[PDB]
Amino acid sequence: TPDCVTGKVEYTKYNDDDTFTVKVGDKELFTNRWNLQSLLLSAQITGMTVTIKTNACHNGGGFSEVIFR
Amino acid sequence: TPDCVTGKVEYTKYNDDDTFTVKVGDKELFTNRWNLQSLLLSAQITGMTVTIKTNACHNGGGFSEVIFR
Amino acid sequence: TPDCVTGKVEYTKYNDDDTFTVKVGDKELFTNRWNLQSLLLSAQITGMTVTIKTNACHNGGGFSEVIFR
Amino acid sequence: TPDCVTGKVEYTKYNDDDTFTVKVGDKELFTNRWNLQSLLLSAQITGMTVTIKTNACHNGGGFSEVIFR
Amino acid sequence: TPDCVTGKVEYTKYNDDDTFTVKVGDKELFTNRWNLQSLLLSAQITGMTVTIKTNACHNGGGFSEVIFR
Ligand SMILES: CCOC(=O)NCCCNC(=O)OCCO[C@H]1[C@H](O[C@H]2[C@H](O)[C@@H](O)[C@H](O)O[C@@H]2CO)O[C@H](CO)[C@H](O[C@H]2O[C@H](CO)[C@H](O)[C@H](O)[C@H]2O)[C@@H]1O
Ligand SMILES: *O[C@H]1[C@H](O[C@H]2[C@H](O)[C@@H](O)[C@H](O)O[C@@H]2CO)O[C@H](CO)[C@H](O[C@H]2O[C@H](CO)[C@H](O)[C@H](O)[C@H]2O)[C@@H]1O
Ligand SMILES: *O[C@H]1[C@H](O[C@H]2[C@H](O)[C@@H](O)[C@H](O)O[C@@H]2CO)O[C@H](CO)[C@H](O[C@H]2O[C@H](CO)[C@H](O)[C@H](O)[C@H]2O)[C@@H]1O
Ligand SMILES: OC[C@H]1O[C@H](O[C@@H]2[C@H](O)[C@@H](O)[C@H](O[C@H]3[C@H](O)[C@@H](O)[C@H](O)O[C@@H]3CO)O[C@@H]2CO)[C@H](O)[C@@H](O)[C@H]1O
Ligand SMILES: OC[C@H]1O[C@H](O[C@@H]2[C@H](O)[C@@H](O)[C@H](O[C@H]3[C@H](O)[C@@H](O)[C@H](O)O[C@@H]3CO)O[C@@H]2CO)[C@H](O)[C@@H](O)[C@H]1O
Ligand SMILES: OC[C@H]1O[C@H](O[C@@H]2[C@H](O)[C@@H](O)[C@H](O[C@H]3[C@H](O)[C@@H](O)[C@H](O)O[C@@H]3CO)O[C@@H]2CO)[C@H](O)[C@@H](O)[C@H]1O
Repeated sequence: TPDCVTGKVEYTKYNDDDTFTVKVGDKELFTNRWNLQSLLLSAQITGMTVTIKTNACHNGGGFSEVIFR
Repeated sequence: TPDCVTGKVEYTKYNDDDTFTVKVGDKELFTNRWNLQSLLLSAQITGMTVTIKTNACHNGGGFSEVIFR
Repeated sequence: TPDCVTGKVEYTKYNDDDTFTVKVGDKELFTNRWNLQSLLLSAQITGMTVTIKTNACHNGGGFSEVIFR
Repeated sequence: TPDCVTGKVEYTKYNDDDTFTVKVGDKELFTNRWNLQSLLLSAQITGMTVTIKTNACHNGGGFSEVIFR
Repeated sequence: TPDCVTGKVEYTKYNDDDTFTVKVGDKELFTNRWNLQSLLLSAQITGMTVTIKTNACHNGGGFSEVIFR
C-alpha cells in the first residue's frame, strides 16, 4: 500500500460508530480496527511520528496500516 | 453532532452498570462505550484537553463522540 | 451508593479467580469487573486519589463503583 | 496461597502458547491469565515491587496470584 | 527456539490483516498474536531491549516469542 501521510498525530476522535479518526499531515482519516485505538492515542500522547499507508488518501478516507517510529 | 463541552477531564467515575461518567466543563456525562474507558482515563492522567460532542448536553446526558487534543 | 473509602491505592492484588483486590484507606475490597483492573493499576502507579462506593464496606467486601480524582 | 518470591520484575517473556513468564527473585514462573500480561509489563516498566503467591514455587512453575506494591 | 535478533525496537507497523510487524536488529518480522501488539509498542516507547526467538529468522518471517529486558 502507498504512503499517504507522515507526521505527529495532531488530534484523535472517537466516532459514534466506534471508529477512530486521526489527523496526520494535512489529512483526516479513520480506521475501523479497534486494536489501533489505544496505539494511536499512545503515539499522540508520547509525540511519536507515524506514517499512515492507504489507497484512500483523502480527507474522510479509511486506513488500517500505520507505522510507529 | 454539536459541541457540548471542552476542557480537561475534572474526574471520571466507573458506574455499577459498567458505564463510565466523566466531568468536563460544567457537565457530568456518561458513555456506554467500553472502548472510551481507558482513553478517557489517559486523557485525564496526562492532562489532555478533550471536547465532547452530544445532543444530550445536560448533566446525566449520554455521549459517544470525543476529540482528544 | 454510599461512600466507603477515599485515598490513594496502597496496593492491588490479582486473585486466583480473576478478581482484583485493592487497599484504599483502612479497607481491602474486591471487584469482579475486569474493566477496572488496569484502571485501578494506573491510579496506583500515578498516585491518583480514588473513592470507592459500596454497601459492603468491610474487609473482603465487593465493589464496582470507583471515582478517579 | 504461600508467598513464593518478592522483588522487581527482572524480565518478562511472551511464550509460544500465549502464556506469560516473569522473572522475580531467583524464580522464573508463568501465568496462563491473559489479564496479567499488561499488568506485569507495566510493573516491570515502572519498577514496581511485586510479590507472587504460588504452591508451585520452582522454576517453570505456574501462578495466578500477584501483589503490586 | 533459537535467538534471532536482540535490540531496541526501531519501528513497528500495524498491518492490513491485523498482524503486527516489528524491526529489531537487522530483521523485519511479524506476529499474528494480538496480545503482543501493545506490549511491543510499550517496549518501543520506553526504549526496552527485546530479544526475538524464531526459527524463521529472515526478513518477513514470523514470531511469537519475545523477551523484554
Ligand atoms: C436528565 C436526567 O436523566 C438522565 O440524564 N438520564 C440519562 C439516561 C438515559 N439516557 C438516554 O436515554 O440516552 C439515549 C437518549 O440519549 C442519547 C441521545 O439520543 C438523542 C437522539 O439520538 C435524538 O435524535 C433525540 O432527539 O433525542 C435524544 C436525546 O437528546 O443522543 C446522544 C448523542 O447525540 C447520546 O447517545 C450517545 O451516547 C449513548 C451512551 O454512550 C449511546 O452510546 C448512544 O449510542 C450515543 O449516541 C445520548 O445518550
Ligand atoms: O505443555 C503444555 C504447555 O506449556 C507451555 C507453558 O505454558 C509455557 O510456560 C512454556 O514456555 O511453554 C510450555 C511448553 O509448551 O501449555 C499448553 C496450553 O497453554 C498445553 O497445556 C495443557 O496441557 C496439559 C494436558 O492436560 C495440562 O492440562 C496443561 O496444564 C494444560 O494447560 C501443553 O500441553
Ligand atoms: O513458520 C513458523 C515457524 O515454523 C517452524 C516450526 O516451528 C519448526 O518445528 C519447523 O521445523 O520449522 C518451521 C519453519 O521455521 O515457527 C516460527 C517460530 O519457531 C514461526 O512461528 C510463530 O509465528 C507465527 C506467526 O507469528 C505463529 O505465531 C506461530 O504459531 C508461531 O510459532 C514461523 O512463522
Ligand atoms: O426517574 C428518573 C428521573 O426522571 C425525572 O427526570 C427526568 C429525566 O430523567 C431528566 O433527565 C430530565 O432532566 C432535564 C432537566 O430537568 C431539564 O431542566 C434540562 O433542560 O434537561 C433535562 C432533560 O431534558 O428531567 C425529566 C423530567 O422532566 C425526574 O425528574 C428525575 O428526578 C429522575 O428521577
Ligand atoms: O497460571 C497458571 C496456573 O497457575 C495457578 O496454578 C499453580 C500451578 O500451576 C499448579 O500446578 C498448582 O497446583 C497445586 C494445587 O493447587 C495443589 O492442590 C496441589 O496439591 O499442589 C499443586 C502443585 O504444587 O497450583 C498453583 C498455585 O496454587 C492457577 O491457580 C491455575 O489455575 C493456573 O493459572
Ligand atoms: O486472565 C483473563 C482470562 O484469560 C484467559 O483466557 C483467554 C481469554 O481471556 C478468553 O476470552 C479466551 O477464551 C476462549 C475460550 O478458551 C474458547 O473456549 C472460545 O472458543 O474462544 C474463547 C474466546 O477466545 O481464551 C483465552 C485463553 O485460551 C484465562 O485462561 C481465563 O480463564 C482468564 O483468566
